[PDB]
Amino acid sequence: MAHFKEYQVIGRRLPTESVPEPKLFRMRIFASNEVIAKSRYWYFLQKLHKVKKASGEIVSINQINEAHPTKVKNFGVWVRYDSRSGTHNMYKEIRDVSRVAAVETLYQDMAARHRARFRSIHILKVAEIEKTADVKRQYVKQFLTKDLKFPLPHRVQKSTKTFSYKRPSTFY
Amino acid sequence: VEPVVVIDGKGHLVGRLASVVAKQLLNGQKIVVVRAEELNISGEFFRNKLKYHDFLRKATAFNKTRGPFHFRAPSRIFYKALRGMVSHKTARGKAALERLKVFEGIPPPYDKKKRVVVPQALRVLRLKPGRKYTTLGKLSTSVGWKYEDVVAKLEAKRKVSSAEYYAKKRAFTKKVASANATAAESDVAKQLAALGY
Amino acid sequence: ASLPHPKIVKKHTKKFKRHHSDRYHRVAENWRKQKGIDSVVRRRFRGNISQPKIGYGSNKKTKFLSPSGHKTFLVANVKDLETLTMHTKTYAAEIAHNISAKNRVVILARAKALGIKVTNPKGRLAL
Amino acid sequence: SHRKYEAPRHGHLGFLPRKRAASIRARVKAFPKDDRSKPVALTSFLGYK
Amino acid sequence: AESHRLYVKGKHLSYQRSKRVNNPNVSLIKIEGVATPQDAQFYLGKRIAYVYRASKEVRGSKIRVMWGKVTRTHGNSGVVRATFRNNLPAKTFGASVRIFLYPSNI
RNA sequence: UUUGCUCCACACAAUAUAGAUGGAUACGAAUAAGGCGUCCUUGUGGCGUCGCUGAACCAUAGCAGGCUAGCAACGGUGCACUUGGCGGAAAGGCCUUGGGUGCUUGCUGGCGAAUUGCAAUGUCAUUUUGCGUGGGGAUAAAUCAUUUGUAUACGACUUAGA
RNA sequence: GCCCUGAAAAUGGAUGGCGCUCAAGCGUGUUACCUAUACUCUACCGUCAGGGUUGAUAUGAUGCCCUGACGAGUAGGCAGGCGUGGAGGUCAGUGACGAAGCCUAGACCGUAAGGUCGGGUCGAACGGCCUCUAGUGCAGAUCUUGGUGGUAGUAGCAAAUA
RNA sequence: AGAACUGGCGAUGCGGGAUGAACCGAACGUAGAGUUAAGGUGCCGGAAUACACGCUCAUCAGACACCACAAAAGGUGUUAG
RNA sequence: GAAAUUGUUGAAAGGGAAGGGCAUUUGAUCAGACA
Ligand SMILES: [Mg+2]
Ligand SMILES: [Mg+2]
Ligand SMILES: [Mg+2]
Ligand SMILES: [Mg+2]
Ligand SMILES: [Mg+2]
Ligand SMILES: [Mg+2]
Ligand SMILES: [Mg+2]
Ligand SMILES: [Mg+2]
Ligand SMILES: [Mg+2]
Ligand SMILES: [Mg+2]
Ligand SMILES: [Mg+2]
Ligand SMILES: [Mg+2]
Ligand SMILES: [Mg+2]
Ligand SMILES: [Mg+2]
Ligand SMILES: [Mg+2]
Ligand SMILES: [Mg+2]
Ligand SMILES: [Mg+2]
Ligand SMILES: [Mg+2]
Ligand SMILES: [Mg+2]
Ligand SMILES: [Mg+2]
Ligand SMILES: [Mg+2]
Ligand SMILES: [Mg+2]
Ligand SMILES: [Mg+2]
Ligand SMILES: [Mg+2]
Ligand SMILES: [Mg+2]
Ligand SMILES: [Mg+2]
Ligand SMILES: [Mg+2]
Ligand SMILES: [Mg+2]
Ligand SMILES: [Mg+2]
Ligand SMILES: [Mg+2]
Ligand SMILES: [Mg+2]
Ligand SMILES: [Mg+2]
Ligand SMILES: [Mg+2]
Ligand SMILES: [Mg+2]
Ligand SMILES: [Mg+2]
Ligand SMILES: [Mg+2]
Ligand SMILES: [Mg+2]
Ligand SMILES: [Mg+2]
Ligand SMILES: [Mg+2]
Ligand SMILES: [Mg+2]
Ligand SMILES: [Mg+2]
Ligand SMILES: [Mg+2]
Ligand SMILES: [Mg+2]
Ligand SMILES: [Mg+2]
Ligand SMILES: [Mg+2]
Ligand SMILES: [Mg+2]
Ligand SMILES: [Mg+2]
Ligand SMILES: [Mg+2]
Ligand SMILES: [Mg+2]
Ligand SMILES: [Mg+2]
Ligand SMILES: [Mg+2]
Ligand SMILES: [Mg+2]
Ligand SMILES: [Mg+2]
Repeated sequence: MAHFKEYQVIGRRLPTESVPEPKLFRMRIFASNEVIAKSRYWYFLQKLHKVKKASGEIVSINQINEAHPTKVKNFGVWVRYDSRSGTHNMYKEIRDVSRVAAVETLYQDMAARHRARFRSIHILKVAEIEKTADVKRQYVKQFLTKDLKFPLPHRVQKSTKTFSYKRPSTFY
Repeated sequence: VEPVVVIDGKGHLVGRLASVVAKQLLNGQKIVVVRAEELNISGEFFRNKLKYHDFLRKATAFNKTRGPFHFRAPSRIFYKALRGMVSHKTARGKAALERLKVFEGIPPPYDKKKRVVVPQALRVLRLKPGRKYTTLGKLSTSVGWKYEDVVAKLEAKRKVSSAEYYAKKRAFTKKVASANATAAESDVAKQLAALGY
Repeated sequence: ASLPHPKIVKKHTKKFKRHHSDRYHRVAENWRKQKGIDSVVRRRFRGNISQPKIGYGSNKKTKFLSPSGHKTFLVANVKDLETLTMHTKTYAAEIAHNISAKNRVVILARAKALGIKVTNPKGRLAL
Repeated sequence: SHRKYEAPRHGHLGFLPRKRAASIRARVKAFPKDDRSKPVALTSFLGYK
Repeated sequence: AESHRLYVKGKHLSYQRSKRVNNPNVSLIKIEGVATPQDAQFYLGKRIAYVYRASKEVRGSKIRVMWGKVTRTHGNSGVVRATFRNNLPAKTFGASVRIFLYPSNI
């Protein structure tokens, strides 16, 4: 959908005479702007409570910034998704440095491995896998081994002129 | 950049080589392509062989002459690739193609002239390693080209002489480098180092 | 020595020839508007000839002016030519085509005296 | 529609075009494969029917 | 010396155009060694001569020149737009062209 | 048939031009590997070093580059000559010898440049042809008609004729 | 999910073609860039509209000056104009020192119908303006009459013994 | 083949969908400069052989609405669940 | 003494029609304006 921010969105059930101070509910929401983010909020709230934007009000919208934006973290991700022929629950683990980064490549991954466009996905939970060895998926366990080192074979430099006088070398 | 650019076909991908060669022409740049038998095509030999036979069946039903002509030589396989990238029925089109020449091997003039390469068409920079690919010479000879063996012969001969040339050259540049090294440390030498030379 | 004027801008100097006048002898070039039901020209399909329309009409400031600056005025004799006496910077006399030679010389002669411009001062000139 | 009955064609298309030859002296388009061990000699001859 | 060039080599590419309609009033110019729209901003407004020959001598010469100026950059790869006194002949698509160094600002 | 042809030389003239304007600057092969230097046991060898772009290399100062003088070097290079050798894929070009001659911005001097007027491509390329001159060289054929029938609708084919 | 089997038709053939395989393919993101008679700004033409201005002593009061918006078009309506033959008026209009007509990749005015001129040809009449009038404008109708082509130096001119 | 509502084509060019009455964009006086739409930017062809993460190797791969078709059923090919 | 259509002369162009639109090169031709 874009390059995501993450927002706390708070809303509540338009007050009444007999019920002033209604309950207040929050969602974290991954979205590109606060306009999409409020939309999304109402999209899920009408999936859980009896409200709709018409009869409800947004209270606060705030961007949650990453706690330690330069610490490599192991995220486990839970997702709900719609395939062509029925709907489905998933767990992936994504390793990056912010939840916002992580959700960017989830969405990419759903799109590419399952052909799921952004409309058809529901993030269920995104949560930092605290202690390793709770990391489940091997395409991540892989990167957690001690003294890790790997080469990058077969180097392609990007040419800037159309012609070259060398013959290249993919050494590295 | 140069009055004439000679490209070594070897290790280049047909359609990427074609795509850049076409644009160069249209922009006024004379080009000669060489060693076209050592051109590459993505996909295993059998595929590009079948692909060839599909081309091979299209002919004018009433007169196989007037219908589409099938050239079997690697240069000319290549020229097909090109001409398709050039509005070749306009005068401007004919104009640009006349700036073009393709050859199997490296015949006179061009064999003592330097040849360049075209990185954005170089197979070894482009194909993901592991993918199967094809050599024109091999394809062409499988569709009737007569002259693979001769080209091999002549090149190997050419290829001998030029290693002489080189080795002789490599030896003189060693002298030159030796000559350069006494000049190192001299005033003029330190001065030029200041100015980035 | 004509009145000053803005640059004379012509807007479409190419003749509007009839469609297909270049195609059959029987069709003169004189403009003539297609009324055909299918016709490309009437339908204004990209590729074909344009048709005259009021967009092209010349600047009210320079219309009728010919290259020099003077609107031209047809002239038959001296009386006529004299109608431009207080109008030398504005009108040029054109000598009518059926005026004789011996009369053209009287008319030039006077246009000179009066400082009036003549546009075709060489007609019949017995050289 | 379809021939109704099948018969082979009429004449061989490997002999087109059926035009007059460029010359009275038909051409040797092929000589025997060379075995350079043997003594030198000709590989054809000229005569008149 | 052996070089006397006070201009930069250039190539007459297309007219301005769509897929199927061109605009002879704007020519497109490829300037040697200009790869980016930023590089090309330097040349904006420089003057361009297309020089060519002819049979009839005129003002004493058999050499004639069409003149114009560069005017804006064109797409991402250093190409430039340019207009001339009279539009360029279109046989010249591919012909060389000279871009000068005036009006200077260095 | 009115002194025609050709190769070289310059001269006048025309006519062109898909587009000169410092230089198309030569191993091969591999890319999950290579170049280069060096050593040696000469090898799928040791050791060293390089890439990460030609952003290089070479050339480049002088009336579009005039006229001149000197020094240091003995080098560079243009040109016509001469010695030997190589290249047939379209070689039609490359290398080597030797004297001659020009230039040298390797360094140091004398003189010139303006008024082309504050820009105007400011004309320096190479294509083809035509016409005289005189430095070499060379002195045919084809066709019509006639004729044969290994050929043929007509052309064409195939023979023959001092 | 992508890919593969399932997957058979007739002239040779179509992701538009070339061709593309860490794509020039499929899903998804981010930028930049190209370009419609459309959008913004400006000039010019016209249409509609709103203002202004009879004060003489010069030239259009259906005029002059300011301002704003708008402009597709078959059938069809209306408007303002262009052109023809004849009629009233007028210019005391043009003309044998050359009317009219015809020819002219010569000139000029009009958005256009058309108008004007030069040069050639020619030989006796003709035009501008205001008005009147209609047998008043052609590309078509297997249109009418007349003239002319390509077909084409072509089919052919071979029955009846010579 | 026949009805409902709207918007169109017919009566209409212009840009795009190679092509095309009806789709997408946009409705036309003569022009200059700018910006865009729909659609595109390897070459044909104006415009990144752009950036990024995956996926896919087809001895009939695939490649963009309308549109110029494919289904049940299968795979120890590969991918994520 | 028009046109169709023809001969000659002159100029030009022509790789499976020709003619047309916008634009400019080249050739030919020409008006106006300078003062
Ligand atoms: Mg946090
Ligand atoms: Mg009509
Ligand atoms: Mg019709
Ligand atoms: Mg119709
Ligand atoms: Mg049968
Ligand atoms: Mg023959
Ligand atoms: Mg040319
Ligand atoms: Mg090494
Ligand atoms: Mg070594
Ligand atoms: Mg070693
Ligand atoms: Mg180098
Ligand atoms: Mg010098
Ligand atoms: Mg050659
Ligand atoms: Mg000096
Ligand atoms: Mg002679
Ligand atoms: Mg397909
Ligand atoms: Mg394509
Ligand atoms: Mg994509
Ligand atoms: Mg417009
Ligand atoms: Mg209208
Ligand atoms: Mg009237
Ligand atoms: Mg009348
Ligand atoms: Mg009558
Ligand atoms: Mg005529
Ligand atoms: Mg005039
Ligand atoms: Mg006359
Ligand atoms: Mg007359
Ligand atoms: Mg008479
Ligand atoms: Mg009347
Ligand atoms: Mg009538
Ligand atoms: Mg009509
Ligand atoms: Mg008629
Ligand atoms: Mg008719
Ligand atoms: Mg009609
Ligand atoms: Mg008729
Ligand atoms: Mg006869
Ligand atoms: Mg006959
Ligand atoms: Mg008969
Ligand atoms: Mg007979
Ligand atoms: Mg008889
Ligand atoms: Mg109808
Ligand atoms: Mg429409
Ligand atoms: Mg279109
Ligand atoms: Mg389509
Ligand atoms: Mg819609
Ligand atoms: Mg094409
Ligand atoms: Mg392009
Ligand atoms: Mg970019
Ligand atoms: Mg769909
Ligand atoms: Mg299935
Ligand atoms: Mg599967
Ligand atoms: Mg007569
Ligand atoms: Mg024109």
